[PDB]
Amino acid sequence: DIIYQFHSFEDIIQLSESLQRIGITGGTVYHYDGQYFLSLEDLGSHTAEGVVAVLAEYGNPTTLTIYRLQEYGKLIMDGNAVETIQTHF
Repeated sequence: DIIYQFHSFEDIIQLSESLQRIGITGGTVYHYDGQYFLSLEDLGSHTAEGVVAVLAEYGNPTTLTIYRLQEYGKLIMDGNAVETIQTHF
């Protein structure tokens, strides 16, 4: 139920380090309306407040739906965002 918008894709790269730190190796990155969005489905051993709290350090909440993002946004990384990023950066 989690989707954050991000100022730049770099905030997602940076975020990725923290998410990987906390065992969250997934994530789905969308590009929509000139912004990047991350959607997380599995929070690992973590709560929503936990992961969101860290999400907020890197991005801002969005009122978007995953529907809006999946039918109208660009799918950059499906379900392996963090590991794809961490596996490069």
